Amino acid sequence: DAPPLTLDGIKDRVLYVLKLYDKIDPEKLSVNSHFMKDLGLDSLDQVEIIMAMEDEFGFEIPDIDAEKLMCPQEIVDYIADKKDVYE
Amino acid sequence: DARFLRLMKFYLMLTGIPVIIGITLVNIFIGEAELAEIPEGYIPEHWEYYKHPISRWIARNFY
Amino acid sequence: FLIALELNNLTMKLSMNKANPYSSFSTLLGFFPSIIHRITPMKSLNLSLKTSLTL
Amino acid sequence: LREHWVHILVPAGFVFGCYLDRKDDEKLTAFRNKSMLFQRELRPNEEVTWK
Amino acid sequence: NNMEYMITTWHWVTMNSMELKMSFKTDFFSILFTSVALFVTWSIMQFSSWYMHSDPNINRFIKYLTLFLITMLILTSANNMFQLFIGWEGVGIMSFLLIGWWYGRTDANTAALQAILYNRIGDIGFILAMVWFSLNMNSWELQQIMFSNNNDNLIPLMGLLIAATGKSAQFGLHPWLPSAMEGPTPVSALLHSSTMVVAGIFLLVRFHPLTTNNNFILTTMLCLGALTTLFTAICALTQNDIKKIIAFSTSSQLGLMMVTLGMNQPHLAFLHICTH
Amino acid sequence: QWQEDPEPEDENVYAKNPDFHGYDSDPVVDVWNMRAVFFFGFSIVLVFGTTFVAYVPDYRMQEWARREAERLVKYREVNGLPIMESNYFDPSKIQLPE
Amino acid sequence: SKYKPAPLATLPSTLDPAEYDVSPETRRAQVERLSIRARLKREYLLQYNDPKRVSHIEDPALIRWTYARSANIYPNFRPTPKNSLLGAVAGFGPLIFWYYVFKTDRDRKERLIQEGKLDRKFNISY
Amino acid sequence: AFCAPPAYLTHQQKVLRLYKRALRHLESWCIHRDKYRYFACLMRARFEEHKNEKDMMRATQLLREAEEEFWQNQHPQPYIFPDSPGGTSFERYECYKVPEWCLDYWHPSEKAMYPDYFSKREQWKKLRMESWDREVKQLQEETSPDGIMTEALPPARREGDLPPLWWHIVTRPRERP
Amino acid sequence: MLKIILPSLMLLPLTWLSSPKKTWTNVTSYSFLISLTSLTLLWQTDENYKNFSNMFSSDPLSTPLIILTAWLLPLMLMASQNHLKKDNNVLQKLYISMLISLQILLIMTFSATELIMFYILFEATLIPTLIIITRWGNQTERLNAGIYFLFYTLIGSIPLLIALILIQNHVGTLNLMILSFTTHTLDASWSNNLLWLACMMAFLIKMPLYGVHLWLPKAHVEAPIAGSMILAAILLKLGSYGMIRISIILDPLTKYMAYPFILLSLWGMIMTSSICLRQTDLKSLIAYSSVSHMALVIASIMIQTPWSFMGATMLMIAHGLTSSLLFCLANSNYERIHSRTMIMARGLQMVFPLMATWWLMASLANLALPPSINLMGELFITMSLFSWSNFTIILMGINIIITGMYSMYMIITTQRGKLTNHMINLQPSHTRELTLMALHMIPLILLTTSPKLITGLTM
Amino acid sequence: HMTKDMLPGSYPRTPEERAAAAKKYNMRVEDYEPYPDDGMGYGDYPMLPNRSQHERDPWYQWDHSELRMNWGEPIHWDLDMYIRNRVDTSPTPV
Amino acid sequence: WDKDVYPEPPSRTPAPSPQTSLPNPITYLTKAYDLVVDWPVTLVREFIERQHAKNRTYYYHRQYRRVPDITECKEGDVLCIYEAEMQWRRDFKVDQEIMNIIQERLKACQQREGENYQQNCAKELEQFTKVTKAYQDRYLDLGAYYSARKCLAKQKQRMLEERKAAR
Ligand SMILES: [Zn+2]
Repeated sequence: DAPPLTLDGIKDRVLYVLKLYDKIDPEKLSVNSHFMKDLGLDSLDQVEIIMAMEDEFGFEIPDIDAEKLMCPQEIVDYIADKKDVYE
Repeated sequence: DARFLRLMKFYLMLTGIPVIIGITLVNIFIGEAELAEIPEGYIPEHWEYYKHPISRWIARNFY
Repeated sequence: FLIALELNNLTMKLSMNKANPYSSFSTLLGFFPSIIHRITPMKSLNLSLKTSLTL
Repeated sequence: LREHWVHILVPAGFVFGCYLDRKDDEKLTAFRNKSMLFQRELRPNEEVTWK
Repeated sequence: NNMEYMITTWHWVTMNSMELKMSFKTDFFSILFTSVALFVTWSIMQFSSWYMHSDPNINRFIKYLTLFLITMLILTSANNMFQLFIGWEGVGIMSFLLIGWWYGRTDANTAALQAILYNRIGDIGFILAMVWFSLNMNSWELQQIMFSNNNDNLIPLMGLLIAATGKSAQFGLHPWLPSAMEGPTPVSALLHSSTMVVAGIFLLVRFHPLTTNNNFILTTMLCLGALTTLFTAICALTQNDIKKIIAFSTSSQLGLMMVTLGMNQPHLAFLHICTH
Repeated sequence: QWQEDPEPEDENVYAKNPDFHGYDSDPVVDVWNMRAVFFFGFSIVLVFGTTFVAYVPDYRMQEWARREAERLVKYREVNGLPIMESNYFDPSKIQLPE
Repeated sequence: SKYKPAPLATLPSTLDPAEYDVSPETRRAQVERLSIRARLKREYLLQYNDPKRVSHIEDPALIRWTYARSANIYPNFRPTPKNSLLGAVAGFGPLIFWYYVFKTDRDRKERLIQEGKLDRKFNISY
Repeated sequence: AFCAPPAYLTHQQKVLRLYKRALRHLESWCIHRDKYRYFACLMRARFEEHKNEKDMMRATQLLREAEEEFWQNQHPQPYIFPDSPGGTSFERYECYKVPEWCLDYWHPSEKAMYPDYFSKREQWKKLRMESWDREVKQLQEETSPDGIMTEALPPARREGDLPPLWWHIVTRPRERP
Repeated sequence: MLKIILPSLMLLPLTWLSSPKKTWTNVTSYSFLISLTSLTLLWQTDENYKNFSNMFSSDPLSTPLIILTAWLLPLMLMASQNHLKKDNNVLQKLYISMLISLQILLIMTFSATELIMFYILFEATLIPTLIIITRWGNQTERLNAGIYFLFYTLIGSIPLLIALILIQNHVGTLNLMILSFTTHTLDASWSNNLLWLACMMAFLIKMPLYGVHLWLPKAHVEAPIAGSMILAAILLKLGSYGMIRISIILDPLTKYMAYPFILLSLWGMIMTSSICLRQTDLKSLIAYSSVSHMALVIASIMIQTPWSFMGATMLMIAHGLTSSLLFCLANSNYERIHSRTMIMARGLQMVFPLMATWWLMASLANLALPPSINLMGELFITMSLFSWSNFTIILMGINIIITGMYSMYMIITTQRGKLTNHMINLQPSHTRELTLMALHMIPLILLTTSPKLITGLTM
Repeated sequence: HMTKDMLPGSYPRTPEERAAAAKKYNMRVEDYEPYPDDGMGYGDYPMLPNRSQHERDPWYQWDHSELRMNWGEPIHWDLDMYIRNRVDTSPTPV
Repeated sequence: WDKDVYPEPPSRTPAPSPQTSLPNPITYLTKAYDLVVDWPVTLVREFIERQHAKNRTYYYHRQYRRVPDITECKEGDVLCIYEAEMQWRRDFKVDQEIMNIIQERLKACQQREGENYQQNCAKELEQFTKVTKAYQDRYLDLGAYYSARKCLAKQKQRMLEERKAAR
């Protein structure tokens, strides 16, 4: 029923959520910006991020591949690749 | 799986309709017979004991 | 409904409430599915392959 | 027939089949009109009840 | 006028003493149910068009839904029980085809095999009742079976009770109707919700004239209907799946329907079937 | 190892003859081996056969017996005789032992 | 309480002590088994993803299974006890059970018919 | 599903994968969002402490008593997403995911329509056969030095080459046709 | 009945004389018509059995079969045009002739008045069958299977030979008509108790009983599709036809000499039905399905109540058609898959949409769906068995539940689930494959409309 | 195509045979634990853990997706039972 | 149908006695059915029967002369006994459709008299035992190889009893 996603609508939502996480500054979040080496978050906060995304887009990122959703972009192509968005 | 049916649904419908035209027109115009009493020495033939015309055209000609 | 309403409301009180012993027997369908669906299909097929078929 | 004679082989079998079939009837002709159930006097102009 | 009609449309086999024929009864149970069922069906097909929109095989899905209705109505209006059997087995097979609409999913396949297994255990009961009525009093036509009022009629009605418990998800083999929800939601509504499950309740109302004679079986189903009512209801309280909760409610309400049949109150049991 | 042939592959007869009907590789035999099989198979056995079998009259006398009963039941009831007397071979004919 | 694995409802991965085992050997097997599966994986993945192939990928691990299960049985049969005692209770046990179930019923029926009690009413068929 | 399974699991990935199973099984007991967002930041605390334990033995003794605390304090019916294994829509649409090597037996009539579709499909099949050699060779030239082999496959490493073994990750049945 | 037979013989000249390219169509087209002549025997306006001539007769029990025997030759020749299309043009004309002789012999055996004519023709059918199984059998084990099929039948056969020559001396003619209208009442001696076993055992062997049925699973496994169709549809039923005509004599002993077999069959029905539940080879599962559904028949030809007999006649004709249908579709999967394994090839409906409809209808015929002659048959045997002893429903009640399970499992793990990733790509369905099926089921639909024709001698 | 040596054989009596079979079955020689030798036919077929395909990681790309079994891995003797449809040995919260 | 072989009771119908101003939704419909469904059909049907009556043909009912019954038939004479096992196998059916009619005549008498079947319909059920006690006494124990010799024996085993019991 609902309209299909886009590679720039699956990117604005991913940045949106993260900009609402208090620890991640909302003005230094850039899609090519790593969660743990550039933004500062710890390991436990990666799980929490991914989980937000799993709840924003309604599906489960397999842990073995979720253990690596580091860049705030990998999340944007992985979500899209899993949902077949060729833009 | 579609070429098959156009051929199966066809060659059944090929010889099927002329039959259905045959059963209907015979059953309509010619009709099943009505039962009667053997008339004191008629000794009716084998075909005389069956109702449907089609089912006696055979009996008389072949059995 | 009255009793159900209250319990449902009590839920939102920042007071964690976990399952009582029965809640399990309630949520997993009385456990008839967990037990009678794993034993019968297991001891009915094991007997064919292992005993009636091969033996 | 351009080598289609083969076709007749089977049909022909039927004809000979029915012929041989009649032969047996001709042989098993006793009781023609002696079958108690069907014992009748020949109707006019009929020399055989069943042929 | 409150009048009934037995319609013998076509003869199928003389089979010597036991003639077999296709008969539709038009007693209060049959026509009241026929109207209620089609209204629900008319509702669901329109719902089906919206729900399965974008399914690549909408037409096949609608096709099976009406085939289900044809078997369900045949099960409803069946004079001789051989036709009742055609309906009893018939809805079972199309439920198998429709619970597992999305064959790819193994979960749907597991539920479909579940449903056939539970129904077949029920089928053994109907076959036993059929065979007892094929011997002793001799005809599968209801109009004659009812002349077996002053006989034992326990071997047979126990068979129909067994058939009802499987078809109507009583405490014994209660789980496949929860499992049946693996089907498309419209399928869940017309067959899991109304026509398929009430079939067990409908069969006993058809054979009640015989049921009133035997006190033993009346309390037997009063008892199991009662256990399923609470057993299913208590399970429903904690289930977190919306379709599952409604399905458990389908089973409980029928548990109440089983209870009224058990208390030998057939007419009201039928009244709940329609309102349910 | 002894000399023997290398496994023969099975051809995709549907690659050439894209209208393959499954009977033979060359196309015309194919067509003429289904145009004669659907015909002699369905068109004049399932149709002409069912027509003839349907019209077999009063098969095994069961069309005759539903009338003979009716006259016997007509005759027995009106004359007051039992509809199905309880001994068939008359007792008088039987010569019991002593 | 403590979860208690049964032959069914087995011990989960977590809650399993051996999972919590990091002995050199275990981490030597656990890495030596992936190799076998990686090796087999890279023997399926470049033969199934091979252009120019029409032949049937065989999955010989399934052919070793069927042969083991229907054509490698009798060549590995040795008649012991626990096998012939159990190989006679299964073939003749119920077959003798039902005989005294059917004989006794058929005999009860016959007696009753002989003495005149069985009703056999409205039974005009059999 | 995409990346390959590691042989053994580390300490971390076992701890950090409980933080998921735990928090996600806490949103099945605590349904309302507020209660959750509360009862959960209290969970992190539990993991937050005992974060810097350097005593491995201890750490693997907090983990082994965490996963037993959890097993006995888990929800029987958790919230598993609709399309994930164990879900409600798992593999539902798989009855429509035909495997794409089946459009090769289509009648020349069927493929007659849909014309440009097969014009692009024949290009891709040329891509696949044009590299199998450079691929398999790559897969091999870069083989392990008689060492542990994983299920990982190499990237391209040269222009024109296509990632080795790419015909079934690409050209795979669409998820929800 | 020499039109159902002489025209048949002439088929042999046509398979040989005809062109290599046109040999297949001449033979298949002509035997379709040979079946049409066979339909004339069905015209029985009266009860009297039609004694065509001294040696050849057709009564209600044989007529429903002679037509099936004539019907399958066309189908057998259509199901084996693929394999056997890789042969040298003289191996084909041998296979076609072998199939032709089977129904010539089988038509006569089912249409034979003298019981020893049955024996000579009865045991001759092994020659054509053993050649079909051994000569063209794909697996290494057909030499073995052939041995099993020849010895189990042969060791049973020589006792019947001694028994029938024995009754000829005791009564004075093996003519089924007379033997029926003459007083042959065995005297419950110890010897007669052996005669009865001698006559029934040979028939009980080819009708797989639980004790001696190992020959049938092994034979159908490696047998080519045409041989497996013949064994299931006509060959096994030769044993049933024999038990119906031979127990006219040996009238008193079977009252008490049957218990052993009846119990062997009903318990056998359960175990044979159950092992179908976990058997990896599809042809294996259909074969054990055939043993169980034939174990019901030996338990109705022994209870000997009118309903049993025609329950038997209904089921034998019906199961014959259904089994072939199952063996025929199993072959279509085998030829594309190239393996008999049930686990491989999952999801076919996704790729072969219609064959799956044929699979579904074949399975519903396999299990007892009600507007089918298959159910009427079991319903009747079930009734009589219940009459024999009310307890029988328990064992004939575990079989119905198991029969539903394996019949649907064949559909669930072969024709549903996710598609196999990339077996040799499965070429689409030929129209021959589909017709060969349609030809099996369209008659199953037509017969179910008027069950009276296949009801047996009893009714 | 399958050699007799690549197909099941008799109970591995000597330790070299127990290590030869483990190759045939693509297993680790220390994991091949032949089914007990009581002469019921098992032969050399490995006694693999009696765990159903239900708890095989449901995310990994199993070559044979639905059997959740890879290509080459020793199949379990009763895989007709512990398959994703028929039986479920899987841990239960209770 | 012969009103006498398939009887049928005379009809008694309460007369219309409407007590409501509203218009009956049934009477209106019928008035239509009778015009748009019956008249159209009625017209066709007649035209059928006149097409029939032009070339009216007739079919009789084979009457089988009665041959000698096994009771009187030489032993071993396959000719006579063959003609006499048929005469019985024939009456095994004529005596079976009779029982088919009582199966039927009753079924109707319990649809036509519901809630009274217990009583009004006892003209038949008395007959369904007067006919079943007979069919049971001449055709029941027999195997599937029913023959006149065996009915001759089933009877004569019991004619001892109606002679041993009596004595
Ligand atoms: Zn929509």
